[PDB]
Amino acid sequence: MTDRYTIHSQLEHLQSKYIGTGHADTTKWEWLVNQHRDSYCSYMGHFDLLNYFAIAENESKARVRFNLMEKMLQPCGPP
Amino acid sequence: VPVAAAMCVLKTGFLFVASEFGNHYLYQIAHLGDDDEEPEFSSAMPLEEGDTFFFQPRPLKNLVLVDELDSLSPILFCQIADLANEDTPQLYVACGRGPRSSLRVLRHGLE
Amino acid sequence: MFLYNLTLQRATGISFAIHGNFSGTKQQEIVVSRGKILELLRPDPNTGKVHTLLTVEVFGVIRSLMAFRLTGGTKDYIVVGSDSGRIVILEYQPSKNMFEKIHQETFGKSG
Amino acid sequence: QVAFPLQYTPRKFVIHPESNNLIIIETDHNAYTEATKAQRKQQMAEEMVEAAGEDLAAEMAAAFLNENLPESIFGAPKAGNGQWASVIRVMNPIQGNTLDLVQLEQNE
Amino acid sequence: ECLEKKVDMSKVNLEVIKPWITKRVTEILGFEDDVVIEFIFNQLEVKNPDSKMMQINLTGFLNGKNAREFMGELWPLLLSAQENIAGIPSAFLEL
Amino acid sequence: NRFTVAELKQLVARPDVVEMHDVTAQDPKLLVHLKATRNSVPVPRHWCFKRKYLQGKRGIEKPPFELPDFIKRTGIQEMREALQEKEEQKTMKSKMREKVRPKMGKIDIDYQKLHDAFFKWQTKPKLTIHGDLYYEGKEFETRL
Amino acid sequence: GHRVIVSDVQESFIWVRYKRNENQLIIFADDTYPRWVTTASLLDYDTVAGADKFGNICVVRLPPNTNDEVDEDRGLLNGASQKAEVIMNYHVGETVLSLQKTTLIPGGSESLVYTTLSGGIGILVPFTSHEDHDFFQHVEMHLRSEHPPLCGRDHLSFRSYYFPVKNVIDGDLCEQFNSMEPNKQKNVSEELDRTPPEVSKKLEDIRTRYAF
Amino acid sequence: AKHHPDLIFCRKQAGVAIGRLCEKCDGKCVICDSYVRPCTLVRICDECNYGSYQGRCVICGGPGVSDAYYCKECTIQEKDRDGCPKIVNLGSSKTDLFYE
RNA sequence: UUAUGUAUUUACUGACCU
Ligand SMILES: [Zn+2]
Ligand SMILES: [Zn+2]
Ligand SMILES: [Zn+2]
Repeated sequence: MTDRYTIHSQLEHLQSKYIGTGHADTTKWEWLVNQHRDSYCSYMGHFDLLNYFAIAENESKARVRFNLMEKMLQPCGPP
Repeated sequence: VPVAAAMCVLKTGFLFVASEFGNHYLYQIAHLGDDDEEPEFSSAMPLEEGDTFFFQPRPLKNLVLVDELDSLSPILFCQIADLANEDTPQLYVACGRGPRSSLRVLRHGLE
Repeated sequence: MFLYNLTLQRATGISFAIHGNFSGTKQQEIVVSRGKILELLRPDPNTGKVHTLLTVEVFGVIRSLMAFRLTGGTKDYIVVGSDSGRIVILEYQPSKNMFEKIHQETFGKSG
Repeated sequence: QVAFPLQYTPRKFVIHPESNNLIIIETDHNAYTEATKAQRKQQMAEEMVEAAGEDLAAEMAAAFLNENLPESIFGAPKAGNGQWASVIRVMNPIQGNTLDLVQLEQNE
Repeated sequence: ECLEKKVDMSKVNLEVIKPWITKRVTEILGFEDDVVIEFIFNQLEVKNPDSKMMQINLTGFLNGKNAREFMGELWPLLLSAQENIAGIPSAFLEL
Repeated sequence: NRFTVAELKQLVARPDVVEMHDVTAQDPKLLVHLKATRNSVPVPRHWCFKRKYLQGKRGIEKPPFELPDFIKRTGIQEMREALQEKEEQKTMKSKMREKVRPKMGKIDIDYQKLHDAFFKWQTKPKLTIHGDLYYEGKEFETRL
Repeated sequence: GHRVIVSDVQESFIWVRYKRNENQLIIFADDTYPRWVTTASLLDYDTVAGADKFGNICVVRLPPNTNDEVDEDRGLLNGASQKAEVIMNYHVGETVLSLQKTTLIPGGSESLVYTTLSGGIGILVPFTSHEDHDFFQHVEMHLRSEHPPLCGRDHLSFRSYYFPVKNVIDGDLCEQFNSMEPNKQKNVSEELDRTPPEVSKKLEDIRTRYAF
Repeated sequence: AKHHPDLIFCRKQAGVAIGRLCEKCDGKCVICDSYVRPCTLVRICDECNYGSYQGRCVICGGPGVSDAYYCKECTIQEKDRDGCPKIVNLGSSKTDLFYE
């Protein structure tokens, strides 16, 4: 069964479908995990931050992209 | 070959490798196919205990180097200095990642 | 106080590299992206060297780059996706020696 | 361009202003210093002549020890995580020769 | 809660299941419809359906008690048939 | 649940910012971390008041406006005050009469003086750095 | 000499004074922006040019007062008190790892030389007079209109990627004046009230003077 | 628009169909809603340009005459790189005035 | 003396509008 969790959506006031915006009741974990995900897509987005990160290890660029890419699922830790 | 970001093998039998750090290269493909000598293995042969198909690395047999295209990436540290007593100064550059790294001296002239 | 940027020896590290009949002839060409730079390279087959034919500054980061051939077509069009919210399809005009921008469609905010 | 090859990733260098010479620090994460390369190769040879050698080929261990692949060609080995190879090189900026070489320790 | 052990409608028959459901909804609202029996049909067409959406859209027509007991009846028949390779629940295997 | 300003002031590396309401937050430690992060500017002072941020400016009468000096050295203030004062004597008879028979060339000052005042004689004003947010008094505390 | 520029890895440049009578190290100025500085170089006794991980180049000049004599609890905005200020921001697209003030050709002049991470090598060159500054500003302001970049990425909003651009003219857009068809060149040059060989002369004079 | 705060935009993906403005609203920007500095054409989605709705005004829904544009101040804020700016609902103005 | 709830004018805003 279930009880009373019927909340499909409501008045389309602004449609903040941009993920990562956040509202008043947004906790520390939520906007820090959006902060880490935006950081990761900007790391692999720019070529040259990915250069800078690949020089610091000896790892190749696809190794660094696969590491950064698999960390985007749960980067900060469990809620 | 050194590790590449992208490869473009060419009809007319070339192989272009773009090393992400250091120099890029263009090879002529000498023995394509290469179905003669080497211990090749496959997918559906019943090999167990992990990988179990190894290979001994070796120097070039299938490619011959033709062109070394030059690059300074990654310029890690640099100096403008006039150490070689020439009139114009010189660029003393650190470059490369790993065992392919190099110090590179740059002048204004021609080869 | 009031400055002026100039590139002396523009960028040489290659992030993406694609190949195809961009000129529209039987021979093939490489199009590479130096990140901020977009360059066309001809692999001169008889002498084996590599000659740059064109180098433009796209003033973006070429996040991805891929060439495609139209169905029943001779020339390949380059296709660039960047930090702008724009797909942009390019054609190498060999006559005027420049990349003619064929189309440019906007789909989202930039960066 | 004229290149003087190096072992690792060169972080920065200074210039001895008297009698102009470059003093370079080379440093790479995930890399063995070559004392550990020699010890790791000797260890490899040891377990290859220990793992059931009764039936035999200790030729394999010796041939493994004395056939050194060029790491600029075949890629340097990568020392797991947290290991750190590093050397210090005094170099002539004219000819580009290793006028002095000082290794460091394994993680230093 | 118990409605969340997932289902795959490829594992189940459906033409044997319909007359039981018709008989149950004739018991629940007294009389016969089609559009809610065809709701059962058309909601259980999709291969991996959802039970919570099922419970909402039957809570609408029915009481909200009868939707609760109806899901607590109908979902274990689906599980008891999808365990079996035959595709038949225990109330129609034994009888 | 809401551990008070004592312990919350004891835990934080910069305790000099934790206030009487920060205990009543929904995440106190990051609030007083971001309150003690480096170059932020704080919430305005009137978030807790009852006076709608400037309805305390009631009875004080203030001067109209000081023009900057490069504009005052064009004589536009004297010409404009002179014709305003001359226009305060007109009736609707002459305000409707000189609507249809207009005397012109009332100001006609010049164009080179105005160009020089905005281009030759331009004065940098006294700006402020990005921290110096505004509260209600703020110019009557000139005592610093 | 008598001043220290400490580059934080995250915030910015922090001016420190070292005393002779005492041995103290007194922070007396910092900058308001977080920057992630990678390398830096001194240009004047006041100014510090630095570069960051993301690609920009900042030049932070101290205000004209900033008296060093501070002997040692409140800060100004959780930091130092004499907030230094920024007199250019510019985006390069690559991480600049070496900034150096030098003169590449004898008979030439000083020019800041940056060597990025992706192999590129550039210079930042001061302007002599306001006629040169205003000319090249109108040149590149015309080229943002007539000659848009290839990806559609807006050139003012590429150079103002992280921080807004300030007092730097992108001469790599300017040196694409020599790459348009001469209809566009005549449009720009008569919009400049010059001729296209005159503009190409005036445009390669700067690279001739300061650099290669 | 900015004047009528209850008007809602369409905001779906912008296709290739160029927006149009009526004769009563020529020169208006669509978002900032002013007259000067038009810089960027309007691309409207395919649902808000289908059949009967072709060449119709973006704002008024009257018969379009000229092409629609964004300001420079909408362009450099990238208010053109959101959805299609086709004002969908007609609410509480030009309805009661029709009943008056 | 900050202040509410309302009956209630007067002013003011949005290049609002046939
Ligand atoms: Zn607008
Ligand atoms: Zn639409
Ligand atoms: Zn209209």
